[PDB]
Amino acid sequence: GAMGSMERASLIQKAKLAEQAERYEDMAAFMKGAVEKGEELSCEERNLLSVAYKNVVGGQRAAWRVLSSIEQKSNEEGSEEKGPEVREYREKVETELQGVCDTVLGLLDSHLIKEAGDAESRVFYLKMKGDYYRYLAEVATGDDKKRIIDSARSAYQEAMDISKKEMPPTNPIRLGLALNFSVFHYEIANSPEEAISLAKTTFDEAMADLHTLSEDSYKDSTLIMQLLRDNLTLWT
Amino acid sequence: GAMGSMERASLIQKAKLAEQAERYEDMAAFMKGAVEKGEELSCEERNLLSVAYKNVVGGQRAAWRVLSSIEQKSNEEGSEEKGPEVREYREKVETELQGVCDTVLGLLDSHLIKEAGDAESRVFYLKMKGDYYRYLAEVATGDDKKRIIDSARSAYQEAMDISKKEMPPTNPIRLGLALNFSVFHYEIANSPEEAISLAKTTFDEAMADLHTLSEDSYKDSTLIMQLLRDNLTLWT
Amino acid sequence: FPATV
Amino acid sequence: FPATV
Ligand SMILES: N=C(N)c1cc(-c2cccc(NC(=O)C3(Oc4ccc(Cl)cc4)CCCCC3)c2)cs1
Ligand SMILES: N=C(N)c1cc(-c2cccc(NC(=O)C3(Oc4ccc(Cl)cc4)CCCCC3)c2)cs1
Repeated sequence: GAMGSMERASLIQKAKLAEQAERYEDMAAFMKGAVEKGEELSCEERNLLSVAYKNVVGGQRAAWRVLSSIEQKSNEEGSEEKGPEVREYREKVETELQGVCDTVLGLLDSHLIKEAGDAESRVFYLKMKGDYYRYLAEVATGDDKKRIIDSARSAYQEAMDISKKEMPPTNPIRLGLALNFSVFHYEIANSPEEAISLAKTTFDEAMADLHTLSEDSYKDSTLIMQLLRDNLTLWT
Repeated sequence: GAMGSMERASLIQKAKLAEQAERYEDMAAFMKGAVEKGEELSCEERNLLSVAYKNVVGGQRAAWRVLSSIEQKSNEEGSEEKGPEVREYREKVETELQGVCDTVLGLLDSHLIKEAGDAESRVFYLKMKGDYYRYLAEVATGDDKKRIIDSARSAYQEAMDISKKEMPPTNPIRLGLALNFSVFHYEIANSPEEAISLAKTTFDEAMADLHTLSEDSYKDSTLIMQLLRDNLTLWT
Repeated sequence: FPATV
Repeated sequence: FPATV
């Protein structure tokens, strides 16, 4: 770890600076260094970690989709052979994406999840584990694709079970987990009905618990509820 | 060079793919590999090179500005000492920026400029040389700052002299060179009057030559003329 | 693409 | 910032 000589607090400070500068690769490297100090992460620190890698892998996914699209067109009936370059470069981006996912999954496995006992940390990390297996699933095509999908499903399911036992239905982590697990069902597991059912049930159970919330908590919960509705509108 | 084993044509193809994927660091690496094949660059290839590094260094400059701003505030009367981290991280981004500039300047010096005999290539490369010394000047503070400024000025001046002898006043390379040299005067050389004079004279000489152009050439020239006017509006 | 957080 | 190309 090239961050091994930097103070934990300095790594966290620099992650926040990197965020302000929209330097998300740096942000992720700083937060990886912080995780590798071995201490548990606070709520703010967990979100710094997730923001950083979400931005990095999000850009990789967008690039992969562009390149995969070009590659599919190059392979349709009527196309002029352009050689191996599109496939090679898509593979290059894909391998870098898989590397980032493996890095995040490695941090969760060593040893963030095993030390996470509170629902807010444990559900957060298991959601991340589902998310990064989901991103691996998006590009998977080999002997391992079903197993990658089942790893995502298993992580999401454990997170779901904890969240339903330990968090209110408006908890934004619970809502965001359900949002993403619903997308997993629709886009990865070829289970659009499960996706729609989960989004709708999550939305309705949250709606009924909004009356308990402060104005600030209401704003946080209704924001994610609107994303659930947005997806439901996309899918029906 | 890690691109030494890839075909020149494959590097150019992958640069275009990287552009479509908004992967500008990759784009720049591919075009550096193409330059290092040793052959002169075509017009399209020169613009691929410039687009790639402009995007990379543009992001670095934006980040540096954010961090420099935070650093200045941390040093005002009344601020709470936050330690060395802001300075350290600004220095990190600055050093990476200087590295990119040095890389581009190195490509121009080995050996793009010396083989560039046509006005369209030679003016293009000397403009780039002025631009990347200008970016070095933006972050310079040491014994070398005046010399960096004079290196930018000298490159721009040689490009200007060639462009006025060899290109029409509407040539978009000539216009873009004048635009950027004008910004050099305003922002680097503390010569706002020279900046304004150059922008105005360039705009007026171009206006008088538009009648010679096709519709497509007209669109290209008037686009850059509008940037000249935009700057003049900012400065007056 | 659908929304995720 | 001013425009450059
Ligand atoms: N960027 C930083 N510097 C910091 C961010 C935080 C922080 C702490 C708690 C919660 C959020 N919320 C979020 O980012 C959003 O909502 C989520 C995120 C993830 C999930 Cl699992 C569920 C909802 C993201 C999506 C839209 C609404 C907001 C951020 C502390 S510091
Ligand atoms: N991105 C690619 N794949 C390719 C780009 C080109 C290409 C070839 C000739 C010219 C331009 N023009 C430009 O990019 C712009 O105008 C310039 C640029 C630089 C200067 Cl010195 C002057 C004007 C940039 C700024 C706004 C108007 C357009 C592009 C071939 S391929």
